[PDB]
Amino acid sequence: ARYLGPKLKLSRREGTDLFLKSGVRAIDTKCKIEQAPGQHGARKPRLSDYGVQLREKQKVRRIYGVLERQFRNYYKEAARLKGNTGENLLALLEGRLDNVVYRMGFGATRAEARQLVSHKAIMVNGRVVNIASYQVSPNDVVSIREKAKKQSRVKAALELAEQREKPTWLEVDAGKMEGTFKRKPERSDLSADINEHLIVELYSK
Amino acid sequence: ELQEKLIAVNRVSKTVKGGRIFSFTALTVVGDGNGRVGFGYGKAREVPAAIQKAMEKARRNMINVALNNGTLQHPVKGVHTGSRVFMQPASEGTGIIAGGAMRAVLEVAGVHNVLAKAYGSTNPINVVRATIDGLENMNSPAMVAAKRGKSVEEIL
Amino acid sequence: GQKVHPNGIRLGIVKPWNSTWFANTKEFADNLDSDFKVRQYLTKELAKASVSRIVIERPAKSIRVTIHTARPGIVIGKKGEDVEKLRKVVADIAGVPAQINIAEVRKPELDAKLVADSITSQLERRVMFRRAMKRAVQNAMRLGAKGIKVEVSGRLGGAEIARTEWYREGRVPLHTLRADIDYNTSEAHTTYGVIGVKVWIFKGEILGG
Amino acid sequence: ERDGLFCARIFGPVKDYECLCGKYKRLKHRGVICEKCGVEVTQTKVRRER
Amino acid sequence: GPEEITADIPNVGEAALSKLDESGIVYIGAEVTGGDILVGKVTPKVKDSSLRVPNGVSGTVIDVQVFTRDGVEKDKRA
Amino acid sequence: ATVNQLVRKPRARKVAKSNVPALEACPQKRGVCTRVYTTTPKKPNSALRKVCRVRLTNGFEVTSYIGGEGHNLQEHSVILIRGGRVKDLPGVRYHTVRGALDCSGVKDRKQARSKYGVKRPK
RNA sequence: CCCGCAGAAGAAGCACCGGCUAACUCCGUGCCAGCAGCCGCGGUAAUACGGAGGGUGCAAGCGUUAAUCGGAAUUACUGGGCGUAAAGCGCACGCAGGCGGUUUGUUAAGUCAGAUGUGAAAUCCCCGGGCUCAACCUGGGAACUGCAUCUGAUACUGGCAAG
RNA sequence: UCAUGUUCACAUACACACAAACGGCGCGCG
Ligand SMILES: [Mg+2]
Ligand SMILES: [Mg+2]
Ligand SMILES: [Mg+2]
Ligand SMILES: [Mg+2]
Ligand SMILES: [Mg+2]
Ligand SMILES: [Mg+2]
Ligand SMILES: [Mg+2]
Ligand SMILES: [Mg+2]
Ligand SMILES: [Mg+2]
Ligand SMILES: [Mg+2]
Ligand SMILES: [Mg+2]
Ligand SMILES: [Mg+2]
Ligand SMILES: [Mg+2]
Ligand SMILES: [Mg+2]
Ligand SMILES: [Mg+2]
Ligand SMILES: [Mg+2]
Ligand SMILES: [Mg+2]
Ligand SMILES: [Mg+2]
Ligand SMILES: [Mg+2]
Ligand SMILES: [Mg+2]
Ligand SMILES: [Mg+2]
Ligand SMILES: [Mg+2]
Ligand SMILES: [Mg+2]
Ligand SMILES: [Zn+2]
Repeated sequence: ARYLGPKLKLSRREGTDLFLKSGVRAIDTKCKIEQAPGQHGARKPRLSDYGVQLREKQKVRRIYGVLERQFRNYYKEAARLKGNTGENLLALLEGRLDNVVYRMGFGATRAEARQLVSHKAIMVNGRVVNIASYQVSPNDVVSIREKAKKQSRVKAALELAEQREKPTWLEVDAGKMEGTFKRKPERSDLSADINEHLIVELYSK
Repeated sequence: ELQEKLIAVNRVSKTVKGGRIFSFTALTVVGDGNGRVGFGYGKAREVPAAIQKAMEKARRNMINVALNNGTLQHPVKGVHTGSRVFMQPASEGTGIIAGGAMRAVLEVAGVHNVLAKAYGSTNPINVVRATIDGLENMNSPAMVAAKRGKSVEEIL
Repeated sequence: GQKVHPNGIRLGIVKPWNSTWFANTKEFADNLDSDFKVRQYLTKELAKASVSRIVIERPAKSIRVTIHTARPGIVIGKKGEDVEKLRKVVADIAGVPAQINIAEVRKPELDAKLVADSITSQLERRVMFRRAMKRAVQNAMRLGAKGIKVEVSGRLGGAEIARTEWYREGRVPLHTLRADIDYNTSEAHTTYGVIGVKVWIFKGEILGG
Repeated sequence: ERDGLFCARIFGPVKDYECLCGKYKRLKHRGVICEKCGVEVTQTKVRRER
Repeated sequence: GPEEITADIPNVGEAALSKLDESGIVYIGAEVTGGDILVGKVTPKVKDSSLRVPNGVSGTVIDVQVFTRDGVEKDKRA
Repeated sequence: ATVNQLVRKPRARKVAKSNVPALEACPQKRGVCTRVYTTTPKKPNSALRKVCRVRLTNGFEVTSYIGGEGHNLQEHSVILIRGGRVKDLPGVRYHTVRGALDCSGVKDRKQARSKYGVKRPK
């Protein structure tokens, strides 16, 4: 149910940075970011339309840490919902609870955030929520409980987050270690490099 | 601003006393993303040359299409040798639901929301021929008003 | 069908010889051997300095070599360390007093040997043969060759079946003897084997001789 | 340096008709605003206007 | 990155380079006119930025001088 | 084509036969090897392809390919056959399943083991 | 369901990598052994067999087989054709049948409009709510394209009557 | 009048546009 393998490997394969490490050390220093993964990486065959779509999909999936069945389900729900399908899908992915904690900044990576959620460190509306796929809703306060409030990892994460760029759609208090999920983020607020449209087409062939 | 993309490149042969002579055919399609589309079919002994010829041909003899808000104006059929094509305007956000060649020509044209199907033969060259014919043979409400001698409000 | 060598078919007429000395039959073979040795040595040594044409001319028990090269500065070296060294080694190989001269190729895009060498180097370092060849022809044409032909042959792109491909530009009149056709050959020793390069450069039509 | 006195997303892009973050380099994208750095892809001439 | 002086200038053929020596400096006694390359400098990432004789002027190149930092290689015009 | 014609006698759906009619819409079936032998392939191939005529539980006498190198088959050997043709042999429509009732898995296979009934080495 | 204990501890495989189709190299064999959904591969340099490394795709699953619909406008009502590709009876006459120039009247069967009754609940879909989330459960709608009856319109088609 | 010819086996398959800049301090010419 989780990918258990090299992370910079995933990034190398995609091409982009998927943010699977904390970013203390640059990824170019941590790995050959230029060279593609494997014996035969230094070769670029020209990629078909299917291939390109697949690569982008892989990128997004790796970034968030969603396996295929779950991703497909997300897409179906997004399609069902009114409005633009790709936009909707991105919103759902952001909405995921692990992603929200990462945005707030209690986890250095999404992996870290997921671990915290799993281990029951995070309460949504004063209730320890355990599911990483838990959809957070608008106006939902989500907070670190005091036992995990003493975590040096959590405090380290906060420092890292302070370094990172803060999201407009959340509001987070570092001392209280609580953030209010004010609204589901808009596509302009999310990254432009993600071409959700390719994902939609792929799951619509 | 004249975005172009090559649909299909195919190798074809002629036979001579010696043996076989191979050559390549490149089907390209260019368009400005505001209505104007033009396709070109180049032939040369090697692929890059063929592609270049196709691009030049395509760049000239393009054709303007009355597009309504990034989609078709009404359901339109198109026929040619075997490739018979149907294409229907669809609501904003559906995206282009269209085959291969068809997708290319539409995309360069600048239509963002269509439901197409290629019936009959799906020979790239013919399907492009069909699609361009279909797109051209499509008038707007301005044009119909002009023809019938009425205002657009009377027609709606 | 198998074409005659344009230099050898043109010697005397429009083309000079790369060797100019007299010898009786007693000393003739030996002289030839010496030339072969020295030429082989010189090419081997100054392969990286791009060397187009060695011209040997020995009078009075002494050899005068003339190396035609695209970059003399690298052939001469600073202080003339390498020219001097070469002179002495050449002298030992020959067994006579040596004298090296160095001719500067001002138009190295119009030199068959040089073009072939460049193409071969690219081929060795695994560039796309077609692209390299095209670049070579275009460059020569731009520089102002009245024409150029290039042929490459064998295991192209590491393909199992060998084939020859050639590009021609301008006019390259092989049957006209008064046509100044520069010609040369080279071989790229790739991982898949030898790949032959032939290059013809039609400088123009000489009418004086 | 972004939000300094030259920031390409405050005033406009430096390159002739192409964006700073590198994501877009063709007139087809004319007037899109990126989400890598936030620049608007437009005439660099307008960098002297705004 | 660091520049080079050379005859291997990109995008220019022997039609101009005929007056440089093999190092990348004009021969003494070359007679020159507008647009002749006197010094074939090049810049990485390769850009042909080389000294050309300015428009209008003309003359005979009577001399050259060459100056180099410490820990840097000479060449046969040095 | 004329609506009247259609009304009189409407359009017949094209009843598609199965390419594995001895299975009778079963995913596999048991049978007894009446006879196991080798046979020559069809035209652009050379081989000695192993095949066995099998009396099925439901009466049918089929012939079945036996994939993999080497096999423990002979007369009176109960095996399971599955759907799939060998394009290569004329008239052979069924594969034996390696790794069932009375067929061993292939020896020393490290890949596609699941396809050849081979257990995971350690 | 909550609380406490210890310690990364008890917990990753399956298929595939010639094209379609995302993913390539070396060794072994030498039209043999074998592979295969299609096209094909293998006769001494196998990216197609077998092994290895590397990669790709799914993941507590992954493959194979069977089966249905889709793609298949390949039974074509929507939505096919018949000179030469499969397809015009050898030619006629003709009953049942199908279709019917033009005008007026009447009828109101078809047709159309409106209403009433019904079309069980579950399912599908929408907005909600409850299981930590989901699956799942669930409130209310919508839908259930139908059918029946009654009351209207006379355009068209049908009946009857006259031209 | 003048028949027949064993089996298989045929690759090359992608950037456009862009030509020197702003202030002191001087000297000199008109
Ligand atoms: Mg699961
Ligand atoms: Mg579909
Ligand atoms: Mg001869
Ligand atoms: Mg054979
Ligand atoms: Mg591929
Ligand atoms: Mg082998
Ligand atoms: Mg296999
Ligand atoms: Mg072999
Ligand atoms: Mg294969
Ligand atoms: Mg294999
Ligand atoms: Mg159908
Ligand atoms: Mg038909
Ligand atoms: Mg016939
Ligand atoms: Mg007939
Ligand atoms: Mg007839
Ligand atoms: Mg009538
Ligand atoms: Mg009647
Ligand atoms: Mg009625
Ligand atoms: Mg709920
Ligand atoms: Mg009901
Ligand atoms: Mg009537
Ligand atoms: Mg006979
Ligand atoms: Mg024969
Ligand atoms: Zn940008």
